Amino acid sequence: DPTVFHKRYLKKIRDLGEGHFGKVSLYCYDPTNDGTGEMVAVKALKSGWKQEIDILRTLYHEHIIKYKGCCESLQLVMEYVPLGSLRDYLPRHSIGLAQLLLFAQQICEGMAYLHSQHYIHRNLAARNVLLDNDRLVKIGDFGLAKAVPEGHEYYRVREDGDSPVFWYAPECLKEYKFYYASDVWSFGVTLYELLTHCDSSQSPPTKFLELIAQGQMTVLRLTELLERGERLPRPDKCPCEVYHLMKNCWETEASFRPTFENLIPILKTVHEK
Ligand SMILES: CN(C)C(=O)c1ccc(Nc2cc(N3CC[C@@](C#N)(C4CC4)C3=O)ccn2)nc1
Repeated sequence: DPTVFHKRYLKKIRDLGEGHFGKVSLYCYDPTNDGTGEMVAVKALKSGWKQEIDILRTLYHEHIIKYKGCCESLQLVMEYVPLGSLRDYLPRHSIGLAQLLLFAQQICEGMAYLHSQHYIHRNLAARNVLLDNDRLVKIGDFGLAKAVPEGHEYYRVREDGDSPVFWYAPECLKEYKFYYASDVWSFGVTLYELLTHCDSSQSPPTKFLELIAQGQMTVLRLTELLERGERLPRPDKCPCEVYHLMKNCWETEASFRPTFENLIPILKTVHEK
C-alpha cells in the first residue's frame, strides 16, 4: 500500500513553514534506498484533529494539493509544490494581469470542485494557495475544512484559536456560520491580494486596521464596518470589471454572492480582455 509511509525511508531536508495545526517539512522518501527517492511535503498533526486527513484523502483535482499518504501523533504526506505560496511568490516577481486572472480562474476551478464534494475550506487566502513548476495553482492547508452535510448550506463552528478573520464574511464573524458563499467572500479577498501583488502594506489586515484595539473588539468593529458596507479599496491598476467581481464576492448577504461554478466563465471572459 503506497499510502503507507515508513519512518525508516523518510529523511528531512528543510522546514517549509507552518500550516494551521501543524508544521510542514520537505522530506526525501526513498523506500528502495536508491539514493534519489522522491520529494514530499509532510505535516505533523496532533476533536476533529484528523479531519484534514479524512477530507484531503478524498479529493482529486489538478488545483488541489495531492494527498500521498500518512506515517503512523500522525504525519500527513502530500505532493511537494516547489514554488510555494502565492503570498511569498507574488512580492518577488512581476506578473501580468492576464496571469493574475489565470491564477484566479484556477482557484475557482478547484474551489468549485471542492464545493461539489460538499466541503468548505474556511481558510482561503494567498498564503494557502501554492504554485507548482508550470505555475499551476494548487490549493492547500485543509486544517480548517469541514464537510457540509447533505442538503444543508452552512456549518457552525467557534474556533478556539486563530483564524483568518480578515478573510471572513460577516455571517462568519457574527454568528459563526460558514456557507459555501462564505468561501466565495474569502476568494474575493484572495483576488484582492493577487491584484495588490500581495504587497504587505496593501494587505487586508493592513487596510482593515487602518479603519479601526483589543483582539475581540477588533472583530466586533470589523463586523460593524462590513455591515455598514465598507470594503477594501480598488487595487491600483485593477480593471473596473474585475473590481466589480470582487465587490460581488463581498455582498453582505450570502445569497447575493456568485458561486465558484458561476465564476469560472466570468474569469475566462475577462482573462482574454
Ligand atoms: C518560503 N517558502 C514559501 C518556502 O520555503 C516554501 C517553498 C515551497 C513549498 N512547497 C510546499 C509548501 C507546502 N505548505 C507550506 C505550509 C502549508 C500548509 N499547511 C501552507 C498552505 C499553508 C503547506 O501546505 C506544501 C507543499 N509544498 N513550501 C514552502
